Amino acid sequence: MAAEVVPLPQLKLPSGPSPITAEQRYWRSFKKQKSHTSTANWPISHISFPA
Amino acid sequence: LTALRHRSALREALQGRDELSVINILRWAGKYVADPRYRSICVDVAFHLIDLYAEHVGGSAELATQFQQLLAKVNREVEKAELAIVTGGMVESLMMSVE
Amino acid sequence: SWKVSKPMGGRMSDIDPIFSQDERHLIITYNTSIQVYSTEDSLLVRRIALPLTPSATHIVSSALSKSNPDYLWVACSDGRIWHINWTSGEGVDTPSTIDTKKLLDMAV
Amino acid sequence: MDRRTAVYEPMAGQSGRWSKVFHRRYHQHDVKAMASFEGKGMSVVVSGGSDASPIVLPLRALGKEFHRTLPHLPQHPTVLSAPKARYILSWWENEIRIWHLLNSAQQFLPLNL
Amino acid sequence: LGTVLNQALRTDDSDLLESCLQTLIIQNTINRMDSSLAGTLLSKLAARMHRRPGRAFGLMRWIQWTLVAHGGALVTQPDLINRLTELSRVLEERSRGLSSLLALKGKLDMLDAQLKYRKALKMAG
Amino acid sequence: LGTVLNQALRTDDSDLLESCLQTLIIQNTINRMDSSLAGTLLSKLAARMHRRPGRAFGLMRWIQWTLVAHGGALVTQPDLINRLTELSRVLEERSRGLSSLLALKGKLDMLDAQLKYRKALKMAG
Amino acid sequence: SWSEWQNKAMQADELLQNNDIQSWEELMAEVFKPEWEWPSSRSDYARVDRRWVVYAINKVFGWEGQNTGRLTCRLPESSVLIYLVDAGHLSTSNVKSAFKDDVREVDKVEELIGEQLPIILAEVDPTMELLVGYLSGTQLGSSELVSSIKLLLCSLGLDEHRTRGLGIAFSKLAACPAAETVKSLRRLFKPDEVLVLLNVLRAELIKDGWTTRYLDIQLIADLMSRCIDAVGLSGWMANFFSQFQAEISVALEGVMEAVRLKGVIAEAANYAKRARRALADSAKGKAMTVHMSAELPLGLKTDNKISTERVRSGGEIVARSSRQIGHFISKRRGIYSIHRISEEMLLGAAGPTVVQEAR
Amino acid sequence: IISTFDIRPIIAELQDIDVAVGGARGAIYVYSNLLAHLHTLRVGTIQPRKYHWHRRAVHSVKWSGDGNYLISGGYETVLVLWQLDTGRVDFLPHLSAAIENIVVSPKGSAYALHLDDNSAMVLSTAEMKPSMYVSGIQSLVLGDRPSKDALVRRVWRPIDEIASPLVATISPQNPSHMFLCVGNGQQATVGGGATSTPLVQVFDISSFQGVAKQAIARTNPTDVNITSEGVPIIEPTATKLAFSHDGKWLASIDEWQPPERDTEAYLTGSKTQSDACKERREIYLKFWEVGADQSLELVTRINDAHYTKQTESIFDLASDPTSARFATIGNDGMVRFWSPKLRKRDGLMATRPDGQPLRSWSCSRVVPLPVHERQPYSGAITFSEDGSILFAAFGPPSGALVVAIDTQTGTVRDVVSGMFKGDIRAMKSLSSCLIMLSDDLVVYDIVSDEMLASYTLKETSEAAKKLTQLAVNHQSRSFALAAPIPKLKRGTKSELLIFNIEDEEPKLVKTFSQVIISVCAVPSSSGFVVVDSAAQVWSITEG
RNA sequence: GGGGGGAUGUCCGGGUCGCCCUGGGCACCUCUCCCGGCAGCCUUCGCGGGCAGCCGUAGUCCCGGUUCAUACGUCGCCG
Repeated sequence: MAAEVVPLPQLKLPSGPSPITAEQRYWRSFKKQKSHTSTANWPISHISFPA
Repeated sequence: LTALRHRSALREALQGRDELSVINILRWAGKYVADPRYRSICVDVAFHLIDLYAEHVGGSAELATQFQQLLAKVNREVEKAELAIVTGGMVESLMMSVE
Repeated sequence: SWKVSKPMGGRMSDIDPIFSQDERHLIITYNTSIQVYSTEDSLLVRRIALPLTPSATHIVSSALSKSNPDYLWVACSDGRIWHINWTSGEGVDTPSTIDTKKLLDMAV
Repeated sequence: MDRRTAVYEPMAGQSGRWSKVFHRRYHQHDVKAMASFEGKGMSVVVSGGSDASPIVLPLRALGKEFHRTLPHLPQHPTVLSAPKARYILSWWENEIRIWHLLNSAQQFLPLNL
Repeated sequence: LGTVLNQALRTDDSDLLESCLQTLIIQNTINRMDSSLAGTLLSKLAARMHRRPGRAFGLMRWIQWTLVAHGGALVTQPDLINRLTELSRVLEERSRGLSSLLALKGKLDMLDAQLKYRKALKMAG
Repeated sequence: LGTVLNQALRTDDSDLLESCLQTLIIQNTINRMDSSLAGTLLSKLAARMHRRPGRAFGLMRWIQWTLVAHGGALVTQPDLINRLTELSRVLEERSRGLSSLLALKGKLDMLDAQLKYRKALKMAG
Repeated sequence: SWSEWQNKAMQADELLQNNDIQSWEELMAEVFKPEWEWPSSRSDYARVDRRWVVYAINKVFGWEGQNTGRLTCRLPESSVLIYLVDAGHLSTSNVKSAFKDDVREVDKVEELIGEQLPIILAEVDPTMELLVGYLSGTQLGSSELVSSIKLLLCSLGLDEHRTRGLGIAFSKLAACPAAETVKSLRRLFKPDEVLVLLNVLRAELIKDGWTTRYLDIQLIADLMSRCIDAVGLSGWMANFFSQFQAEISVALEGVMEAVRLKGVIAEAANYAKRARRALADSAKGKAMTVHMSAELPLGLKTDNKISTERVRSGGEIVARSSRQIGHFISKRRGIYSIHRISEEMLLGAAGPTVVQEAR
Repeated sequence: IISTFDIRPIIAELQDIDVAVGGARGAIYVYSNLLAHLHTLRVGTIQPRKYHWHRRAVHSVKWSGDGNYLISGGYETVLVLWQLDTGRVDFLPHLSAAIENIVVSPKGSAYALHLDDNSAMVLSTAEMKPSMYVSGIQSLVLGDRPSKDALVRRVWRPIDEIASPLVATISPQNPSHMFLCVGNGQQATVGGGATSTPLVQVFDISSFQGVAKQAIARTNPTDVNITSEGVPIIEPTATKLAFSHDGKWLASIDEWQPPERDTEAYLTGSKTQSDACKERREIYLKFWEVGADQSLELVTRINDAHYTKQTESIFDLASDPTSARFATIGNDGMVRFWSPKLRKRDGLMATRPDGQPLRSWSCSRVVPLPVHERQPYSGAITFSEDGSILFAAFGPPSGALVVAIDTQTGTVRDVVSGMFKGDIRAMKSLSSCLIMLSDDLVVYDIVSDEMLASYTLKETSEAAKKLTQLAVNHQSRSFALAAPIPKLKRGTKSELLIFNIEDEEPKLVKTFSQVIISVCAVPSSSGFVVVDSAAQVWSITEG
């Protein structure tokens, strides 16, 4: 049963009482940014989409 | 590093170093003495460095700076170690008033 | 009222765990235990215990018989020799004393 | 080139299967050349390398007799001095170097050497 | 900056917190702040503490003055010892190396000295 | 004060030692002092250390600078490790209480705070 | 042996109802192995059995069932009692086993025991040397301890046993843990009594002299800390406390610099020791490198003598050669030196005198 | 020195032989043409070929198959195939322990490996998957043949020694299965002087065969066994280990430290090397969920389960027989109660890909313990049989004391002292009585508040004191002890004693041919099972 | 290391003044036995025991100033 060569795994260091959870990772993962400006800097009333 | 302490070899890994290498290792250890997640290994390898290369510091002043700069950060690390336990009592000692 | 099971298990000795003829059986020597496994299933077919009872006596040497197969010679620290036949348990109760000072090694 | 010497004898029996009886690390740097000689009660091989040290090996007494390192230094001593002038000197390829000692020993009988 | 802290804490801002924490008036703000927001402040400051261990010099003085002013505010809403729980866990972290950190300090304040001294030889020579 | 120390140490004075030790120039004197007298100085300063444990603030800085300047002078005359022996024995003494002295420190820096704080209520009230 | 001891207990009950305390006390002396001479030894007492201890303490002490009873001395003048003092059986578990019946309904039992008992010992012994003996011998809880040191404050706030008892109680309450101490103090103390002992412990620190100058700890640490917290905020409704923490800061910083110099001198001392060794072998002629000048070499390294043994592959050990030793000696020779040979060495008598350059 | 040898014949006659010797120096010499070197006063030169691989002791060199190949098995866990026609060497490198014995099959087709940790696997040649496996109890053994490598005075010298009971348990919800701590192998474990058992095998009692294997501490089977100085590397060892009440959780705890012969440069003042490694210990508590295929999966490591200004060495752990609750006592003075909650940061539930939530344990309750010091303690703990109350022998030398604490609340119910003549060793609970061993042995009932049984043991050495141990059955209310009979060596006899609760008489007296290492209790049935150092096991049962 | 001795070189009272000595300082060589490790041989199954043992320090004819290290099985892209 020739036990396979594995590299030494890295650690799991102890994590303090504020890690970025999976969800906060998700909403950071909405990654790419683009700032389309309106006509003449009108404030933007309302956006939406169908279903 | 923690494996190279698990197996006792950190001596042998360290002893074959030259000046520039020693400087880089020194600046690293100085960079990470602060984080208590691994201060144990930081201070141990610094111990081996001092034990193993403190002879030629009269020859080379540049590492003497980093030697000082090593000392220099640590000088500010006992204070953080104390200033914690200064407040360290405070937080524990409110806990005995609440009952 | 209470009762003690017979000692079982065992440490494999450092003596050659002999193959059989036709390779189908592996015959191993534990201390106080000689047992034969079938190779294919990796499974016991016989466990032949060997009662030792003299503080530290140990199984010294053992081998198949080179004249006829299916025979095992085994000899302890003191000179007590068994000539058993595997597939079977015939010969456990019938050793033979060699009258040594101290029995150190043997082969057939 | 791995500063190593190895030693070969036939595997007896079937034909020409040679064998590596053993090896050793002899020199300090690698063994650049070696040549054999055997006769008049003498059976040696000389390995001269880059570490400037010719070593003689006993050819027919190998594993049975100690090797010998020669000195790398020339047999003529190549050092001279003017004791009246207290001037020590030596030479190689084209440069002749001279030092002065300027002082006794009993005067020092540390920081001033 | 008291209302600034109040706003920033209750809205759970990041960079407003950074702006007011870059910098007496500190004490005045901690006098004039609130209670429940101060506990949440405590929580995220132990968070910053755990995240980068660089400067203690302002922020410890900060939490000092929190326990000064609204120390008993955690006595008032004492279900959040679980906030207070990790600080114990947090401040026991920074005590770790101190169990032998001085054993560094001296041999280094040793080589300090002659390096000061052979330097103090140097302009003299 | 270098010759003053030299004289006082080799004559084993008491009050001359007191006069020069009541008080930079300190460093200059330790540059310009001797070796064997400095070891004897070390001995009686560990003596004063053991006799009254009141101020450390000058005299530690003193022996600091001794080991600065003529540190290797004890390397030069290294039969007097028995002088150096007791200092170990002396400085292990003042480490004693530190094994739990901080356990005092916090609960006392605790009652510090509200006493500062209820005082910091007091002119406000 | 149970029947035997039960009959012995019956006989001692008979001695009690005959009120034959002297013969009964002699029976106790025989069990413990009137004159009643003592061994001058708290530790060297012979071992006895818990059954006789528990019967003894049941005989000696009393209880009052009114939903909260009270231990009382049934025999206040008893060498058997003072033997229980010096032999340290006076434990809450002992007296609990003694009064398992009447107290099985009572609660807070350790607290009432530890607040009742040392007061009873105190009124028994106003000279309280029995009190300091009980303190020194018995395993003590914090309730007993706070009530005892309270008794000492009443005694003070021929004159040395009391101070001795202060120090011993201080050490023991130092050994105690935080929460139990603090809650007991807050139960049984009043803030002014706490102020008194603050002055006591302040006086102890400044009397040890941590501020009163040179040419002019941990125990009390855990104590003083735990007590002032044990009072806590509701009690203190100034300058005293500020000057207090002033000298406290002086104290701790003296400690800090003390740690600094302990470090540097332990370095220097070990270096000095290895240096003395090195100069010894250099004078012997083992021809290592020693430092000459009045200044510390930066690398405090004392080049050790060569061990006569070597660690080959794989993990084995053999002897060094003379030859390889001479090889390492050649290594340790510096760049330049003088090697004076004497006529006695030429005669085969003495050894050489060598001076190497300062490397 | 000749560690072993194997012959090969040269052929209806025998024309010559070539015989191979293997030596603990780390060498393998082969002799080539023996019969005609020796048959013919004077003979010619002879000279073995030297084939050198291992650093440690070759355990067994055998000629191969044809006689083309020379195979070898060593300490360093690696079976070498010397090519012998070229110069080359091709080899099977990773075995679980020392290769202790090999033999070559009748045809060249199979190898047999007696792996030094008491197993055997049959290989086919050049396919190198083990076609056959048989393992043993893997425990620590007073081995009869002393060593192969201890012939030449190695730096750390091998001594066949035992320094601890063999840490083990029986599984509720599978009484045929026993878990027990093990190292790489016996010899590699005991080497380095200290115990190095970072491993578990699970073993069957009914059919004494191996079942399975897994790791606990960090293991590097893929690695050099030896640090370059020449020393076997110590590997973290789990002191205590116990099973959950339902059969679902498994808490190990491991301690490790550097070696004193490494530390060597951490000495500052009075710092000594024992002091320094004692400072730099690591103590991990490892929480395990049980896979019913006899697998172990982590849920939670705790890095500093008992903290004071240094990490506190942990004395013992215990399992609430009623509910999933584990219990710890250590060097700080505090007992910690651990309970499984759910990893749920702010209401959302973190789940494994199937959707199953990552449960995690946590210190549910924290209790300090009353200390009573007259003028280096220890600890032992046990639940009641009915649970709800935990009994803690806290252990300063002879003055020490037990405390009983409720579980629903952290208040101390009871405290009892004076019940130990020395350093406490261990303590268990029957239905009413606490059995405890220090130097003395005492059954004490608490509801009666009365000592029932008292036995002084005959004076032995400290190793024997360390090796005694006890266990109770919980089905039939009966307990038992185990002790060697008086430096420890090979032939050492032990006695065990079966004691019922209500009487003083030992219900079964029996010594054994060797020193019994460990006693465990079947939960389902009555009786005990004992493990004995000469690595054999047997059960004991009433009726 | 200790306990001790014999001998080397040394100052301070010194002594008729010399051999040195006592009183203080001593560092060394030599002898002594108890410390630590090593090895052999007889003993006994083992445990142990006995026997005469070396070494704890330095420089060689040459010269151990050596010997010695962990497989293949399959690579790459992106998620």
